[PDB]
Amino acid sequence: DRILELRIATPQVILNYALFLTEQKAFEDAFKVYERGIALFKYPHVKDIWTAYLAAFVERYGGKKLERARDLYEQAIKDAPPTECKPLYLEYAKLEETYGLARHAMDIYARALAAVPKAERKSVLDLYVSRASDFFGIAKVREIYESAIEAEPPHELSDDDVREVCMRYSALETKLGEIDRARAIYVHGSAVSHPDRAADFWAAWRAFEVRHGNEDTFKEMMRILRSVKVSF
Amino acid sequence: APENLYQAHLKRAEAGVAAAYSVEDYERAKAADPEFSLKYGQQPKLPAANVEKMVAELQERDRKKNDRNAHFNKKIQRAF
Amino acid sequence: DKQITAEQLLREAKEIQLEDDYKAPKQIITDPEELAEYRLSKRKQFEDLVRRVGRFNGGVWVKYATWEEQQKDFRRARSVWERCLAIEYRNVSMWLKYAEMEMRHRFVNHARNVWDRAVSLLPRIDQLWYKYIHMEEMLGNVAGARQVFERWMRFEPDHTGWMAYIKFELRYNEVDRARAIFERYIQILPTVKAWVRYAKFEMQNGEVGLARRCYERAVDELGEDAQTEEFFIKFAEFEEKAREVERARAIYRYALDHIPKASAPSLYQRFVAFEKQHGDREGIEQVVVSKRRFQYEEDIANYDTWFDYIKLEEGTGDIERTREVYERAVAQLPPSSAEKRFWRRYIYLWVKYALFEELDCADPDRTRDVYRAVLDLIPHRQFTFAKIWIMAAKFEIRQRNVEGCRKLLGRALGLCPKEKLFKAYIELELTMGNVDRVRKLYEKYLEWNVGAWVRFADLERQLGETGRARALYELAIGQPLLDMPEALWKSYIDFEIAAGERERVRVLYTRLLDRTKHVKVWLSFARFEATPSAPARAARARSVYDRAFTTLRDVSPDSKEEAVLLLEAWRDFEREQAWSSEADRAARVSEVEKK
Repeated sequence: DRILELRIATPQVILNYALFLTEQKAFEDAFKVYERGIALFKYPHVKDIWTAYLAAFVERYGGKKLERARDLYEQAIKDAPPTECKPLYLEYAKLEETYGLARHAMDIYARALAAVPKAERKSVLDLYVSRASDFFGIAKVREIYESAIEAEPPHELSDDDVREVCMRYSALETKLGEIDRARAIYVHGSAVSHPDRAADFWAAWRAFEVRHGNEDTFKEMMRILRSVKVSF
Repeated sequence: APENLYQAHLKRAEAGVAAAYSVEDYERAKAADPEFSLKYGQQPKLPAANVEKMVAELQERDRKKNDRNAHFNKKIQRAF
Repeated sequence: DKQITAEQLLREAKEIQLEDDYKAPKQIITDPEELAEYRLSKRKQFEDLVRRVGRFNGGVWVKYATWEEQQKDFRRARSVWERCLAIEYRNVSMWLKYAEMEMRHRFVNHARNVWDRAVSLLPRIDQLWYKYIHMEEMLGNVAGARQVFERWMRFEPDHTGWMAYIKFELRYNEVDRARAIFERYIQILPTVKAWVRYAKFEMQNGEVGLARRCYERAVDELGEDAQTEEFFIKFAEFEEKAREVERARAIYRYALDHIPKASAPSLYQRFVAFEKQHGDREGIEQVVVSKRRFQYEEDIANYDTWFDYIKLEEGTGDIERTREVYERAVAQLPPSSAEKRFWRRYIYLWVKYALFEELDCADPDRTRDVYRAVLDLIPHRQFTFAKIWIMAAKFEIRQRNVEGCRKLLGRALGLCPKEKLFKAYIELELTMGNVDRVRKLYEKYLEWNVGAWVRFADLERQLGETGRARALYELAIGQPLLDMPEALWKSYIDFEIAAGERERVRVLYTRLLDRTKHVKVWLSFARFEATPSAPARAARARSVYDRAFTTLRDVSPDSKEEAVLLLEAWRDFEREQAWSSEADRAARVSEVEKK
């Protein structure tokens, strides 16, 4: 507390003090010292003590102190920059799935993708979709898709990312047997996809219509891709 | 912004007091002068350097700092 | 080869560079009387421009005056600035340019006079006052700068004016003077910003009983309208960095008491942030859980946060609290009686309260109470939750209330006929071994079902009533309602094969082939004939295969895939036959193939 008094500290001795009282099972003062350190620095040096504190609460108070757990998580969120909301959002989703309810974990991932950067929103959306498959199924995963379609900036996802989002959406809609919704999703991905680099998108669409499309939709294929080849 | 250039005016204020004057400078000027009133108008006793200080100070600031159709559109692509 | 798009030609036009004017030649100019007449020429140019354009559009006097300043003629340039200001004195830009011309040439009393006039005439432009003060302190004239600050304070500036005055007096380490300015400041603008800034000044200053004094004096003097968020947030943070945390707790409470709880979210989260460090574990747990309770209390004035509060109370150990919380969650009856999701959620929440009273509370009477409440609030004539019946029956069974579980089973039965409820009830009747009531229950489920007859035959076989079960199967074949069931057929075939009767299976096979001509059924008949002399079995299987191909030929002229699968299986079994001769296997494979 003399080191913490004069502000000659780092993440290192904060974590060290906290663990040292953890092994004397003095978890309460460990918590108060984590409180000391979190405000004692700014990020990215508060990420590590936040990881340790998050885990120290998860370990000990799971199912008994969920409310103060999410208190901890929320304040960790609003202090953290966009650059690392990913692991914290993942920890929060994990605990509130295992001990909590699937609905507010769903809104957790909604917050995460609303909050993480575009270039990794891909890997966060894969997680959201798969968890929603586990916990809510078909219509919910579809709404996840369309939430990832109708997001104007600064919610923006990348065209190659949205490309493969459209790819996955059609690959699952054609799976469930509602083929023409997947047709619609492919038309959607057309207005985003410059063909010349993304030959796989049009290849999937064409060979897809060879099995589920007709020559009228095939001429509309060579009309849509036509227009887009004109457009960019 | 008047708040932006206000903290820049305080930039200039604290910078120039850190740059041109010192505490014993100030306090011995005072020690010479008991009235720090009713003396308004009469110029005060201060070293002749002070003047150029201000001048140099502001002059410091200084060194930091078709045809007409091009400007017009350059406002519109700017805007539109 | 290249064509004529516009833009490129436009660029060419730009290259044609218009007539932007070529700079006047820089002829060497002598300083005497050649200077003077160039100056006559440019001054007559300026006077002409100024009598033309001077009054109606600004810009020009600045050029005229900066030129006369370049000529180092300051009598002339002062007259140009005075003629600008004689046109329009309300332009701050012109006063600034005038006083700056005067300052940058060390004309400092002249500049003071310009400032005095600018600041007298436009006493509401803060920037005039700033630049006058700045000019005075750049000359190390802090008595004069301070007198300008006094005049400015007389015109009552904003917070920033008083704050700049305070920072001025601090800059020269004059904290008695800055304190007197804070006195005047908090009187003139009586505000929370004035007072919290006063107190921050004091806690920086070295005085902590005075910072406490200034918060106290803010609440007495400010009195009313000191009731606000940031005032109490600042009180809390002050008494916090004063390590008087009991003082700080009194502060936070007295706030939440006085502050409109509409304003409470930020103050309350920050109080949670206080308890973060200083509170005790179950103390802060109590605080957050209580605040969550009132959160839900206002939000119901929502089943997911309901289950979350259930979890929070159940994990906090507070048993009676969890009971009352489940009670309040059940107090919210579904207002929209059609949404299966909401009623299912309600049934799951009441079942959760049931399992809480059952496992954590150790109260089987309270468990019977909860489950009976669940049974009475669920309108069974429209709502059919077999799960509720099943769980209630399990509760009554573990407590060994056999007749009770039977009563609840019959209740769900006579209320909402359910295949899953009936099947679970029959399972539980077998779990006691009451085979006669089991038969009666299977029957009552049948009269209300391929599996009912199937399960009754299987029960008769598990009792060994192979003759009674065979008669039951025969009756199952004789009714017109279960016409095309291949699953009951599979059950009867299985019972006939397990019963040592190849011949009964053969009569069943003839009936099944006469009934429906499925090629898979023909394969299954010949395959039963195949699986365990062995040559007689192979010969009978061959006769079956031949009759099957003939029948599927004379009956199914288009259905080539059926007989094709049949012949595929025939060749496979022909190669699979445990033949004592491999040349016979070759010849038989050739016969199966060439067809």
